[PDB]
Amino acid sequence: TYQRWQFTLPMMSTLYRLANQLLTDLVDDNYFYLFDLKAFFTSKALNMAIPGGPK
Amino acid sequence: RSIWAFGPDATGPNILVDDTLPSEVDKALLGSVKDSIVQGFQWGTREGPLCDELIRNVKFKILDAVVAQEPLHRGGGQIIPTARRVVYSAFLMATPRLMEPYYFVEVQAPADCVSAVYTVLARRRGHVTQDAPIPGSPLYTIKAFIPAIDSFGFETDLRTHTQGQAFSLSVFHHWQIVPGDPLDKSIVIRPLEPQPAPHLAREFMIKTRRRKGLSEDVSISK
Repeated sequence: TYQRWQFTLPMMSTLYRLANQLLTDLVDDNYFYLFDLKAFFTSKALNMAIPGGPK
Repeated sequence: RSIWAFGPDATGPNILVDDTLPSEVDKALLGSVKDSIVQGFQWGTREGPLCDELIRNVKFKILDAVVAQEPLHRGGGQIIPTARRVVYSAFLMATPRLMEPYYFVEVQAPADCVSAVYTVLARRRGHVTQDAPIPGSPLYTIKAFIPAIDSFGFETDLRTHTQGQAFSLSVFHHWQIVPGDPLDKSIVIRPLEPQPAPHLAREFMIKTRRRKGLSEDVSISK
């Protein structure tokens, strides 16, 4: 039924290296400060647009 | 040994000193009005003549205190307002200045964003005291001084210009003099423009007076 997977660390490392081209390579969520879901919710509620964000 | 009071509170940053000579004024009679001059000075420093703000770092010296012998003339609601008025007038002769609260900011940021921290600070009258590596960590600590008024949104500016990689905590440190001279009518201020430093004090004084509901300007006199 293919509904659950258990992997070993040497396989996860290889899969992680192969997909690096699609990966942000960030280690934190500080990059999304004032640019995350809560900020956009607040801007929509306050009828304002963060520069570079949704309007 | 001539100290009478210690500012608006028991530990206020102002001092009251009597320089009345024993020959010129009888000290025993001066003791009758000491307890009232102290209260008048405390209240006057509590209010302040410029913009109803505290007075700081000012030494008041009494030079001559002519006292009426009749106790029915002195004491109570007659000598206290006189003391407050003389405190105000004496303060106003020596060039009054305003004082900003200065914030102490510590910023932790990677090595590359240190220059960005400098750039953010430079726009808000900030003055960087020191940057230094954190031993055993790849980050740096920048310690700087920023005026409290030129600090609103500083944290947000720093965290946005650096993409969240720099974080700052600010705490009150000391009081420093505003660059301008509050008592100078020559300066013309527009309603909605930032002012140059040469006359920041004049704006800070008149706008605070308007906010408090007082008159538009002081009446420098005796």
